[PDB]
Amino acid sequence: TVPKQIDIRNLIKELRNVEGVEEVHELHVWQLAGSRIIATAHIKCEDPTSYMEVAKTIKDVFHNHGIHATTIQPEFASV
Amino acid sequence: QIDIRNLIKELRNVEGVEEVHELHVWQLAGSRIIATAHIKCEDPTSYMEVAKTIKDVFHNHGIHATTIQPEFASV
Amino acid sequence: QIDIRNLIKELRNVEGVEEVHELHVWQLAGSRIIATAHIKCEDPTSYMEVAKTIKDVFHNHGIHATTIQPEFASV
Amino acid sequence: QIDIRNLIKELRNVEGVEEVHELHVWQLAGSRIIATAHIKCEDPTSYMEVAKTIKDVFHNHGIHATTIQPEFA
Amino acid sequence: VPKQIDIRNLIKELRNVEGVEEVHELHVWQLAGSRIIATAHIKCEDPTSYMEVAKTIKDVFHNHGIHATTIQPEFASVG
Amino acid sequence: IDIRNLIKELRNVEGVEEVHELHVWQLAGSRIIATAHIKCEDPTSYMEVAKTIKDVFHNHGIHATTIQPEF
Ligand SMILES: [Zn+2]
Ligand SMILES: [Zn+2]
Ligand SMILES: [Zn+2]
Ligand SMILES: [Zn+2]
Ligand SMILES: [Zn+2]
Ligand SMILES: [Zn+2]
Ligand SMILES: [Zn+2]
Repeated sequence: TVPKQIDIRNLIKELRNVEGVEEVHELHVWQLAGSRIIATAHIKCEDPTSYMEVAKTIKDVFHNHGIHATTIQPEFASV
Repeated sequence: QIDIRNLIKELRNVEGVEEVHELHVWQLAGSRIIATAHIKCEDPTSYMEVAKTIKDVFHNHGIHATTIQPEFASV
Repeated sequence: QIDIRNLIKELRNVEGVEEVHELHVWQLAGSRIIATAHIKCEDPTSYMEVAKTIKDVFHNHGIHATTIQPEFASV
Repeated sequence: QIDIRNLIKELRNVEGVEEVHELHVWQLAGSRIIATAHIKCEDPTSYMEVAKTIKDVFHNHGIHATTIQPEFA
Repeated sequence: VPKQIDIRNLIKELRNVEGVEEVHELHVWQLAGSRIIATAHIKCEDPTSYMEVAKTIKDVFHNHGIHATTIQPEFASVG
Repeated sequence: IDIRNLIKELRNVEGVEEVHELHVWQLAGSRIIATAHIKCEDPTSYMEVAKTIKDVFHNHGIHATTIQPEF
């Protein structure tokens, strides 16, 4: 039941590559017992509206690595 | 052992918060308590303000690393 | 829309520039190249100081017409 | 799709906006519309006040991604 | 005649510290007689998180032989 | 610039309990940077005095600063 943090190749690159994603930090990928991988990340975006637009794309990036449960914290640009 | 019961009540209590799910509070490390949650809100208006309040709630419970995913109905 | 190699690297390399995003370079009819970017600095004062350097970076690539949105850590 | 001419009028019409130039609206592939503009105000303080309104003006025209260069007197 | 250096990976290692939300304005200077000093701005969730991560950051610098640092903390929240 | 007057003005700022490790550097292309460690009551006081400190430096033409608070 004790989770172990793994390091998926290219994941952060693909995330940084998503249109609308201005920066990525605090990416964590965990192996829960019984094969279930989850991930969290903080993502910088222009504003709340842009986040709504890119949330799906981000989730797809994770889904491409077989990851179905994510928690993404958006942080927003500050003029 | 945390006080998850009280924590989730206070989180549900924050103005702008319509619903809270996928709350996880971890202290797996030799130390450092982390928390994640998903939070439903009507729309992005005052999101900055509601994010801050949520973060405060966690801080008041000694939780200082958090990742909060908002889900918005509208806007 | 073009892709100028090294441009974003050179921009990120300018002293006082904390971050660059949303860089876009356009070719208007077969001649006039325009560029737009968001640029993070410490604060408004730092931005004023580095604006000329940033403009030079663009100028070194033949770009004379820019639209720059400054974003700030502080102030 | 949109109307640049009406858009610029609405932008110039925002209280505190002293001048709008270099307004461009781009259609990127896959439906994504971007807009850039230079906008003059009296000073930084006035700009902060009108920034939100400007963003709304763009939003009202279905434009979600903007780059705005403020200029001052 | 002091000069800026670029220690490889340093900003990566700093950004990699758990609880670091952002690093900017990193400067590493070579002072005469071999003495390397460093400055940085480091963003954290709040004061409490910063106290926890300050030691780790100091270690990161120490691993590169750097003993004298001036680190400006920036917080998402005061509290 | 004048380090001596600068340090006086900094020590003079309300909330600043002590100042050490003040350095002012000239980077190429005219850009002056300054760093300092400052003793202050607590995080809240620091937020209040950060702006004042920044102003003090700005008054001397210094636009980029790194200030390390010690509480
Ligand atoms: Zn959810
Ligand atoms: Zn931006
Ligand atoms: Zn202009
Ligand atoms: Zn973050
Ligand atoms: Zn900073
Ligand atoms: Zn040592
Ligand atoms: Zn000290």
